[PDB]
Formats: sequence, structure tokens, C-alpha cells
Amino acid sequence: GPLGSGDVQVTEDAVRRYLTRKPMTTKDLLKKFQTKKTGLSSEQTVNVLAQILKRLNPERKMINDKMHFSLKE
Ligand SMILES: [Zn+2]
Repeated sequence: GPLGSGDVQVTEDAVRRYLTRKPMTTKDLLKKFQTKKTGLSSEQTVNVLAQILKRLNPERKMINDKMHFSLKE
């Protein structure tokens, strides 16, 4: 985030904030949750993101022939 701000926890609330702004892939979301901020490894981060997305069940939107998740429209 600006000036090195960025999420320090990987949560449903944080994912919801991003997916309500624009559709995003899993790769796109992972970029928002950086080890330098959270202290979680890439494996730990992808695993809890998977849990969050399974629960949230956001709408799938196909963009560039790739599934994106969206909480907008
Ligand atoms: Zn995309």
C-alpha cells in the first residue's frame, strides 16, 4: 500500500475490501498480503486465502479467459 502500508492480517474483511473495488484473481490478491507486513509465509498466506475465498464464495467473473472473483456487480 502507499508508503509501505499494507495489510498485516489476512482476513475476510480485507479480501472483501479488495473484491468490492474490482475483480481480482488469486495471484492479484496474494500481492496485497506481503510477508514483509504479515510475517506469514507464502504457503501460509495462500492457504488462509483459500479458506477465506471458499467461505466468501464471491462471484466468478471471466476476464482475459481467467476466473476473477468479484464482490462488485
Ligand atoms: Zn485480471
